[PDB]
Amino acid sequence: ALTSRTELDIDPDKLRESVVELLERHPLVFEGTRQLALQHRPEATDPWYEGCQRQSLISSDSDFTEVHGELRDTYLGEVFDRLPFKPIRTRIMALDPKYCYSVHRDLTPRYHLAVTTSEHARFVFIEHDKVLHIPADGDLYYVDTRQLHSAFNGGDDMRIHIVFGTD
Amino acid sequence: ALTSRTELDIDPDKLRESVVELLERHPLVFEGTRQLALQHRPEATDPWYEGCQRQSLISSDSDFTEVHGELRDTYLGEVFDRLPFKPIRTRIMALDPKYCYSVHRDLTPRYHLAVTTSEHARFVFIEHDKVLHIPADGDLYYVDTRQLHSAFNGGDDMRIHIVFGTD
Amino acid sequence: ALTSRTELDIDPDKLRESVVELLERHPLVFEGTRQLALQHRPEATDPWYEGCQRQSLISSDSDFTEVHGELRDTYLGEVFDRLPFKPIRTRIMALDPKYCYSVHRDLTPRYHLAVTTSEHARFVFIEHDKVLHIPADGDLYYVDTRQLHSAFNGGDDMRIHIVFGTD
Amino acid sequence: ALTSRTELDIDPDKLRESVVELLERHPLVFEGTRQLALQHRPEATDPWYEGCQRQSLISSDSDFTEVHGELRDTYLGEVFDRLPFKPIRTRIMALDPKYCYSVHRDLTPRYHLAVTTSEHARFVFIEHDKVLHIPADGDLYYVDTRQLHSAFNGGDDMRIHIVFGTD
Ligand SMILES: N[C@H](C(=O)O)[C@@H](O)CNCC(=O)O
Ligand SMILES: N[C@H](C(=O)O)[C@@H](O)CNCC(=O)O
Ligand SMILES: [Fe+3]
Ligand SMILES: [Fe+3]
Ligand SMILES: [Fe+3]
Ligand SMILES: [Fe+3]
Ligand SMILES: [Fe+3]
Ligand SMILES: [Fe+3]
Ligand SMILES: [Fe+3]
Repeated sequence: ALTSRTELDIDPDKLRESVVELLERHPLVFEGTRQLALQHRPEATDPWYEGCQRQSLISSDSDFTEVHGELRDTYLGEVFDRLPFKPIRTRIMALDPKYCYSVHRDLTPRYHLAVTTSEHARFVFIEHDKVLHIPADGDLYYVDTRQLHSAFNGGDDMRIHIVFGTD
Repeated sequence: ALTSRTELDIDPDKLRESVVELLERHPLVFEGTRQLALQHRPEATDPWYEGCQRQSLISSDSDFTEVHGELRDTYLGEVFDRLPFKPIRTRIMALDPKYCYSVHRDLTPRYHLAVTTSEHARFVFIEHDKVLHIPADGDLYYVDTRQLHSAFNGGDDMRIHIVFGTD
Repeated sequence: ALTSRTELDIDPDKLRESVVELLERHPLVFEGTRQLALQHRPEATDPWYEGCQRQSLISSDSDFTEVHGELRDTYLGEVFDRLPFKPIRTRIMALDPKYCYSVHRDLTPRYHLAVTTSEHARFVFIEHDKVLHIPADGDLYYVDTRQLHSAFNGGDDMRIHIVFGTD
Repeated sequence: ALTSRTELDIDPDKLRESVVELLERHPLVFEGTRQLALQHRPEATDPWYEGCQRQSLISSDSDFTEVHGELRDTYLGEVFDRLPFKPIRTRIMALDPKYCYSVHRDLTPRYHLAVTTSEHARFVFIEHDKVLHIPADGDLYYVDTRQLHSAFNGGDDMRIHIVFGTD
């Protein structure tokens, strides 16, 4: 299936406030898809950004295993507590307003927790001819981005997701 | 009808060439969706751009009936001649690379002729759950943009369309 | 070693309040060592007490795997989140005032988190000739109760521990 | 000295027998630590129990100098005779099964003669980190209960000692 839902019963309003407060202390980097690493490699010197990556030469997600300690008593830490799997290279992934991806396939699927979104933010699966929206409802959505797809955000606000790798 | 094609026997490469020449002496305006009016109101004093103004300034597309004189002797001239309907408020509409717009409805459907495009440029119809690609094949694609839709260009070049209105 | 410490940085005061409030809704059973099960077997009909056990005929801990759902947004749930292992048959184990055990050996060691205690509550290792006190400091203490031992509580208040099995 | 033994050639079984007979006509009082005074103050009107009163009522153990008359012709009589010191405030002190008392200090050290006991009955010295067992072997065990200590009986029977004070 392109998408599947895992109920976490996270409170989206408390989740949002927690993410917003974290970003004031650790701001997103890049443009287009702005990022913040939530997991770092052991003894990381740059724990908040090393995991962030855009370039075409993809790296391996295996070493990005440690959830930042300062998440431990935030509501955002509670999201990690309820996951049904061991996440890797978890990142905040925020699509800029009026921004979209090339039509392409990723090497690995990922789980998405939408923190902030709108009706203007969608995944477009080209061969499946399916348009998909991830609601900020506190639940976890597996999205098979190995399928030929793009994503776009036609809104004026950033579309903020938390994106988890697995294994 | 949601979309339809009218074979119309236009040479994509001549078109692209005439479009590119026209724009060197009449540049697109705006960011995101860049525009140029190909028709004006009778007696307009800004005929190349009045028709590009935002909707809140334009009562009716029907007022822009006059194809610029200096198109008479160009390949665009015969484009206008081949049309099976009468055109109004025709514009060049270019989507910037990595750009998309909100999910919305237009007042009237539109006829699209793609000048330059790529596999990363699509229309999305939200309630119909259809993804559409308009190829630069010299034919005329009707798009019922009254339906809830967005368009996006995930490529690195602008996606240049000529967009015709009608009754 | 008889004992070893794992820092959880749990706040003992918040831990205590949380345990006290839970016990008003789900009271301890038995006398001497009063108990409450914090993990139940899948689809348990008696989730709060089935795991509690005293009789000489010990049972296996393997099926008691599910932390009660209503712990999920208590501070007590945070204790389970920070554990460095998968606990089984976790119980609140409260020694009554003026109460002590026979001198004996258990089949398996356990981890102890002291919630409420005093200087009057000790483990006595008979062959090691060691007297040991588990402080209510928010950390986790492995105690090798396979060693010949007793425990006693000479205070006037209950000595409340959370006791985790492992694997 | 923390503990010492004085061989004293007393028959454990006769002792147990004389103790058990004495108690059928002079029962222990209290719960937890059950007691009977073997010595009284000269002219006491409650000679079997005045010496069992709590500390806040007893100025000095030295006042209870008189071994009850009716012990003269019993095996307990010769017990008193074998003593290498002069006894005062001698009592039978029995720990209830599964009972212990607080960790504390007594005013004066004491001489213990175990009548009935088990491997589940011990003294614990907290700062010295020693566990002591007093066997019912007919010998006299000095215990410096001025040291921070508790005692406990993890068995199913009472632990009966005879406890002698001295100067
Ligand atoms: N990791 C990127 C993303 O999910 O945002 C990648 O898969 C796609 N980048 C597409 C582009 O360069 O338009
Ligand atoms: N599970 C019991 C406990 O840890 O409390 C057991 O190991 C000992 N029971 C001793 C007794 O019956 O005194
Ligand atoms: Fe991608
Ligand atoms: Fe479809
Ligand atoms: Fe539109
Ligand atoms: Fe948590
Ligand atoms: Fe035990
Ligand atoms: Fe020792
Ligand atoms: Fe004492």
